[PDB]
Amino acid sequence: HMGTIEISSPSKTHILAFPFPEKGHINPMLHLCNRLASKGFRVTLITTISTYKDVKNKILINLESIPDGYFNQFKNSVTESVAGIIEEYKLGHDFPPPKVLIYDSTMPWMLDVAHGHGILGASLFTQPCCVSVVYYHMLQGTIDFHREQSSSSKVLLLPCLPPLEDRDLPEFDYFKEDSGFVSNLLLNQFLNIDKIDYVLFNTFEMLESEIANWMSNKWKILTIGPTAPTLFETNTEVCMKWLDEREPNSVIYVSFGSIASLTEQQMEEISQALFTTNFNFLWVVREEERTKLPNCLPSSESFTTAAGKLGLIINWCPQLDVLRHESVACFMTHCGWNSTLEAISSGVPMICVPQWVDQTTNAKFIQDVWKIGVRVNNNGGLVKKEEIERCIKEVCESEKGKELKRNAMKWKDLSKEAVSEGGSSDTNLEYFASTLLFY
Ligand SMILES: C[C@]12CC[C@H](O)C[C@H]1CC[C@@H]1[C@@H]2CC[C@]2(C)[C@@H](c3ccc(=O)oc3)C[C@H]3O[C@]132
Ligand SMILES: O=c1ccn([C@@H]2O[C@H](COP(=O)(O)OP(=O)(O)O)[C@@H](O)[C@H]2O)c(=O)[nH]1
Repeated sequence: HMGTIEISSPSKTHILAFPFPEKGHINPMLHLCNRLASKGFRVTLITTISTYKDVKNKILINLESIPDGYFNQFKNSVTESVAGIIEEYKLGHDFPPPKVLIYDSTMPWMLDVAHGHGILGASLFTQPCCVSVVYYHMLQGTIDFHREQSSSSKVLLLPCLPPLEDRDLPEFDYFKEDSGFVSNLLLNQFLNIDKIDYVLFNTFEMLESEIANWMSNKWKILTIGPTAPTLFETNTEVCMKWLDEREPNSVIYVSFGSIASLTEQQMEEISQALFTTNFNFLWVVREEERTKLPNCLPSSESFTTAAGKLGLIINWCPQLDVLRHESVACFMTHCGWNSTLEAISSGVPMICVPQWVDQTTNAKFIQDVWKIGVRVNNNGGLVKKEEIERCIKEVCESEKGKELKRNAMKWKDLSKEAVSEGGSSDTNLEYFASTLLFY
């Protein structure tokens, strides 16, 4: 016998990944890249020059930099730079040519860049299935989503979703004159959905069974989350030492994510609740937000509270390590999807303080569907300290809070099952990996 065998393996398959330059898009892409590199794939991650440093410190993965109302031009710039990176890799020798580009779902034009260069495109959605179908329905323009909520109250019924009140819909009016643009960006994720080679969602099937099945019947979506493990952030040693020295189940973790900015009055209400509650607290107040703290209050600051507890204000923390720490009682969150799913994967019940876009819908599901949190009552009204304290008491000091915690521990076990061998998310990711190898 005489002939040649050709082997298609992860080690000689080159995966390109390109997140939108924002931490709630960068981070789940990174986690996915680590998982794919673990399977042996060659993974090159592309990111803008102004996020290269953060991505560089947080992480084996090859890293490439490109350059950065400025969105309309952002599309034009990264279309060109990523296309060039694809062609240069098509001609090199120290790497396999790219087989697939994993791109952020909010950049659907990258599908044309991939297909126009002869490679496959995988769209990574960074928000849950449930709010994403809301975007799809807004795009279809059949049902009327306009809200002059001063005139009456509406409740919207969509297939395979619970009834949504007005305050449960994605929040766009916060952006005022920019609401149309932000709206457009989320809706346009679905413009070319029938042409995407792989539709990836950072969620797990048991979490969103009804709507995921609905989507699975229209499109061939792959639920592959949580992508985070069951990434080196700044202040890791400082935060872990402080938490290590606290009592079990005693710390309220507070963070509003990477971009939300609260008013000075809102900061004062949160501050007065945290300084008077019967719990320790770790509160992330980003450097550029520190000036909105009450004047009566710099990498970090330590406090003894009016209730005799301890507080730490810090400009950033390793959130996943924080959420998995035994000292943490609950998570006061803006309900960004990464924060929500990270808390689910850690068993931490939540106090929901949503600010805009998908955070309002996420809080609806957190409180009423998954039943692992309580949502505060004001979408732009001030949340007063008395209301915050009410939610702390319900979550951390009530029999209802014990049930919320039991619920979160149940969902934590299911998220671990989903990404373990035989789990739905492990199967879907291996479907991605295996079929990329196909002849
Ligand atoms: C997150 C996102 C909406 C959700 C979805 O994934 C798409 C995201 C796109 C980028 C995001 C956008 C809305 C918030 C922004 C940070 C906004 C901004 C910039 C500077 C500032 O000072 O204030 C606000 C303008 C735009 O850069 C934003
Ligand atoms: O002190 C912090 C605060 C946030 N995060 C991370 O930053 C992401 C926040 O994204 P999310 O979807 O929750 O909200 P966004 O910032 O996009 O509004 C998550 O991966 C968090 O783990 C963090 O590592 N440290």
